[PDB]
Amino acid sequence: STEELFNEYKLTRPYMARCIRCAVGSCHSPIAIEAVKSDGHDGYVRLQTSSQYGLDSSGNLKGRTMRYDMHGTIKEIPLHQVSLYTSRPCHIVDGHGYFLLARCPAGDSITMEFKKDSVRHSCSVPYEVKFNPVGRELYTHPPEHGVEQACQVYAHDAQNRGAYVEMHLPGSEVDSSLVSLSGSSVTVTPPDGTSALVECECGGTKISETINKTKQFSQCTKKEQCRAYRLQNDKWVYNSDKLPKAAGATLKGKLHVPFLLADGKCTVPLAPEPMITFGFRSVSLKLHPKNPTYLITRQLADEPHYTHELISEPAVRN
Amino acid sequence: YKTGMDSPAIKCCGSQECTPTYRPDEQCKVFTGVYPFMWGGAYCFCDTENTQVSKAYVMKSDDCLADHAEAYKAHTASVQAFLNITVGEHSIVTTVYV
Amino acid sequence: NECNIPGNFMCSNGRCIPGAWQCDGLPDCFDKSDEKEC
Amino acid sequence: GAFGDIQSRTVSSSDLYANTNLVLQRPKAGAIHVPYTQAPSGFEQWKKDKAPSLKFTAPFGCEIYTNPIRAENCAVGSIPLAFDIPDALFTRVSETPT
Amino acid sequence: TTMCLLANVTFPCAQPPICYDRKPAETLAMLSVNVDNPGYDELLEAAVKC
Ligand SMILES: [Ca+2]
Repeated sequence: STEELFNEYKLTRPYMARCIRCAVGSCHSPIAIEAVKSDGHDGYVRLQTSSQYGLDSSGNLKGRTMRYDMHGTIKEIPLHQVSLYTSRPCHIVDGHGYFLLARCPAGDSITMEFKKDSVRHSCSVPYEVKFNPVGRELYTHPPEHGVEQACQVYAHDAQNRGAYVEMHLPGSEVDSSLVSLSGSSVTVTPPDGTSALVECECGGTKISETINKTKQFSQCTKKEQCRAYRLQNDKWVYNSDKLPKAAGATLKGKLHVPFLLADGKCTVPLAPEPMITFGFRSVSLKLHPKNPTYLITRQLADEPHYTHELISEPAVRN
Repeated sequence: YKTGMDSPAIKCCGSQECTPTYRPDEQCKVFTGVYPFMWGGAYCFCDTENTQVSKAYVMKSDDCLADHAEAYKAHTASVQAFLNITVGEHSIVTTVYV
Repeated sequence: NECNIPGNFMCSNGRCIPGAWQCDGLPDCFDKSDEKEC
Repeated sequence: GAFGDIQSRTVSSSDLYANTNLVLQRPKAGAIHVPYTQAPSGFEQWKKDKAPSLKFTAPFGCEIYTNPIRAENCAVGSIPLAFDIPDALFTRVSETPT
Repeated sequence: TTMCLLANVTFPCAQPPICYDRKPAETLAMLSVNVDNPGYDELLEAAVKC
């Protein structure tokens, strides 16, 4: 029953947003990044991007795809062309809607990039990504063998749960490949099956909504004075701050978010066994930690005198 | 938390206003002297007297259900034991309250 | 059986692939156990 | 910036108190975004500090558990007992060895 | 039970009159006015499929 899950991001389209670090400078990117969440334990993060996943360029379902917005025309590539990295390369697991799930190492940035023919697209964001160990032994890469603590990692399926984001009317995405000059006037050519609207300032205050017609206007000489917007009544976007909004109550629905933080099981390491030397009312502890290990002691009386210590070197505690 | 942000309301050669919603910690401010850009060129034709409204509010995170901390108050406890009593080779195992 | 991570489907060999990869028209588990009963 | 900057009354209360020091900032000249500046998650900062649990620090060697909040096996105090024994259980002398 | 709205026609939320594969923007407008609804997920998964 995956088609019942995917059917709500069919109402939506990918968009372009402002990314601060692109391949050269500051650009408008089709793969812009809204938020990175890293609160699952063993290295799984969940990116909310400005692209869409698990859908094809039409609206139907293709398996491992990124769907993006390239200056209005929606394009697509396979998922194995898209790579992202924090410090080391991350590994993309799955995608659903505006959301992506990756297995990432710890780092102070996220950079997603894909490669078209001779254009390289990138988007680096200053979003901190952390790695959260489980248990009282602080590893950096999850181990090979040990025991199994309970944990909380981002679930890998796109099951509808009780958490939502809010969708809206896309506003007037302005264009300038529409407006062009005649030999003596200004010419607006809206695309087929799409209505534009034109605001100019060459007479007094001029404004028009045009449909499907190469519609010239007299008294406008230079095309710097006319802005040709674009309109799409269908096809929701996210409530982004990198997009402008429409006029009047703005709201069209809400969608569920995939890959929520669920309870699970995680494998944790097991420290080398301490070597215990006994004496008269005293206990010595030889400790050889492989990776840093909390020692926590307490006494079973009315004053516990608890001791809490991160130990990362070979140490003897009496 | 999760700082939610509404899209910027932009009017060309106009002036917006602040309409509140009484969302939690809902800040709103109106900025004048703005010449915004889209991907397909500039957004207004006016140099000045344009207006952009920022609106932000705090809502709680999507993972609030499985990752939250419960603040309680406790007083006047109640002790309860699982005894195993044998009186004259007749044994029971009963939760006694003490 | 059941995987340790909740969103995962368990293949024939015990390999846990994501649950949206079951019955997708693409073979991921050994002997296509993601493509047996669709 | 500390524990409880979000205060939702229950998990599904749909009315949360929030004091997160949110301040809106002026957008960069030529860009459509909503720039803010607020204090970080006090819940995360509580999780970074977190003096250890009562499972490891409790006096008398208690064993704190979760689903009912309870302690176990705290070796403190003493239980008195009252036995109201019927007279039928008292066997006579010569029906036992001596 | 829960009754959803497109007009003054309180239809059952499991039985919508329109679907997205028929109409591009009327379904989105029907979802627009019915956001404050406890049976919005029922209206949602019914309003996709015919
Ligand atoms: Ca498969």
